[PDB]
This record gives sequence, C-alpha cells and structure tokens, in this order.
Amino acid sequence: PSYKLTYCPVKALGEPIRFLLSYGEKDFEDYRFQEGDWPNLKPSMPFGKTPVLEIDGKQTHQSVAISRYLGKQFGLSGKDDWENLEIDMIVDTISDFRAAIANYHYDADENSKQKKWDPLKKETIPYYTKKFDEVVKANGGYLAAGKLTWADFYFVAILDYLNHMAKEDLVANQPNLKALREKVLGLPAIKAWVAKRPPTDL
Amino acid sequence: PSYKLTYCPVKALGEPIRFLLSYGEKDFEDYRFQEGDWPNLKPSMPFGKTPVLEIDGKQTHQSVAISRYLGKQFGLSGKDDWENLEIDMIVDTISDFRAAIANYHYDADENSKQKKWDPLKKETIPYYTKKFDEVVKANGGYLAAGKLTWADFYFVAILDYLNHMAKEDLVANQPNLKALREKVLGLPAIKAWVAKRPPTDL
Repeated sequence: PSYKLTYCPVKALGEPIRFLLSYGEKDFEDYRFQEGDWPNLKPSMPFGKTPVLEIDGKQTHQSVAISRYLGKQFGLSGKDDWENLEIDMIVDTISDFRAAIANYHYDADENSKQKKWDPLKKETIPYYTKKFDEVVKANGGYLAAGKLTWADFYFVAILDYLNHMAKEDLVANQPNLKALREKVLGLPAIKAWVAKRPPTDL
Repeated sequence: PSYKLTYCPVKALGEPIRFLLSYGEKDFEDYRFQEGDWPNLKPSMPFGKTPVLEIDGKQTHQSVAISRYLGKQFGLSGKDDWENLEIDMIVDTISDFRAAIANYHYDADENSKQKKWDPLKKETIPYYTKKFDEVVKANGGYLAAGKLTWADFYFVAILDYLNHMAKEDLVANQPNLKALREKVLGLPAIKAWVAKRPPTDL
C-alpha cells in the first residue's frame, strides 16, 4: 500500500517503523520535517505527536501500536494469543526502561535533573540491562516467544536513542543483547536500510 | 483456567485486570501485598513491578499487555488487524496522558512540581480530555471500533487514579466520557465488583 511516515529528522521513535517497513520490503515516503515546520504540522496529528504513519490516506500513530500492526503484517508476531502476550509484555517493559532514562534526560530543572543522574546509572540502568540480557538468553537470542519478533526490531531500532539519552553504550557489557543487536543489524533488509539512512546521534 | 493477581492495595494499574476478569465471569485470587512486604516480593516479579497476573501459574505483567490479551479472550477486541490497531493507539495515548499527569504528581521537588501544575491544568488536561471526548462521540460512545472494547475497561478502571493525581474529576465536564464511565461501571459484573472491592482514593 501507500505508506508515508512523518517524524523528527532522527531515529528515536520513528526508527522501529522504518526498520519494519524495510523488512517488509515496503516502499514508504520518509518525510522528516524541519524544526520550523512543527507548529504547522502539530494540529493535524491525531494527538499532536509523531511518529505518524499514513496507510492509504489513513493516519495511524503510537510507535508501539504501529510496530505491532506492521509486525503482524510481515510475519513477525506470535503464532497464538500467548506468544503475542509475551511480545507485548516485553515491549511495554522497554517503554518503562525508556521512561526511566527520559525522565533524567528531558528534566528541565538542572538541580532536579542532577539528582536523578546517580540513581539512573547506579540502579535503574544496570537492573534493566541485566534483566533484558537474561530474557534474551532464555529465549535463545530473542526478546520473546523464543524467536525473532517485532520486539527485537523495536528494541534495536531505538537503542541508539536510549544510548544517547543515557550517555553510554547500554549493551556493551551485555553479550546476549550485543548479539541480538548484531543479529538484527545483520539482517539484509536492515543492513540495507542502515547504510542508506541519514546518520544522527539519536 | 486459574487466575491470581498481585498488586498494590489500591485500584490504579491493577484495576483494569480486575474489571476484565470480572466481566469474563472468571474467579481470581486478588492478592494485595502490604507495604512492608514489598521489599521481599519485588525480586520474584519479572521486572520488579506489579500488576502481575498468574494465568494457570504462568506469570504475566504489564497492565496494558494483560488487558489486550484478556480483552481478546472475552470478545472485547477488534474484528481484524486494523481494528486492533485502532484500539491499541487509543490506549497508548491514554498512557501518554497518564505520564503527563504522573510527571507532576510524583515530582518529589516542590519547586519543579509547581512549574508543572499550571501547564498540566491549563494545556494538557483540557487538550486530552476534549480529544478523548471527541473520539468517544465519534465512536458512538466507545473509545474505539464503534463498540465496547478492552480500551473502555482500561480507561474507566484507571480513571479514579488519574482523578486523584490530577486532583479533579477529569470527565466531569466531558459528557461523552462521563457517559462512558457510567456505562462501564453500570455493567453487572463491574457493579458487582465495585461493590465488593476495597475502597481507595486511587
């Protein structure tokens, strides 16, 4: 169909969608709006945020919801309700992890922000990176359902965004996560997209 | 099929699951841990948080992922992929709304917290409540897919928690949302549950 993605000129929450559409070998317009273009676009987005993926004229939003839908379209979802649960559960956990990082990163009060630095690095980050690595090992190198799913694509696609905010390489000391990253980035459709895409830090 | 729910002695993020199980005419152990016991429970949860739902022994977590699953079990999901996407998008949007509220409410610094009050009350709350009201009206009194779905159970179940944090009845002046609440709370299984459940401010 006709796909048009609208998002920031970075990877972040748009990248999982770009990863998935690529893997599905679907052509899509990759519209990246300029900084001064946003006040113009915001009012026409369903809840004033992006990513927004137009699918045959119809607006869709929410990076996770879209990723799940596209996952089912391209054969990357569970075989049954329970596998889809396992996928959904771990991705919402990725979101919790992102929220913990973003809570420091986007904090506008320097005093309060600095207060969150130590806890993030000393408790939160080590905890999740470990738990996630355990989960990956337990599924034989995947995040859920003992196989490659749209969660692996979502996770790896936003990883640079997570690293940038956390100011560290989150999977460097986590071998199963590191291998999952290498694996997903190693898939041809992704490898091909990654060599094409604009380089950004997020 | 056995069910055992583990969560705080409040409504909040556990309530959606209690609502759906009730609606599905399923008995379940509603375990509510005491404050002093949490330090020892935490490590036994998949990622150190509740709600956790044991489904025939198998642990599940993440309020939204669990609700999507149960919703499909009890005939409260989409007829196809597009409809389930529609439901998914509106629920993740509710999560965004909750995060904006929670950002103020859990701000431990009275200085940063106060900066967040006015924007929350003047911009965020009116924005989301009006938008959700439009959607519910445009869907004939439901949050998605023109029919009752698990989105409606999720929204109404957490609404008190949202009201407590926002320090106001958020739907008091949104008639389509107010009618949705009364509709869900009206349901026999819910009404029975609401009468039976321990009462809390959130």
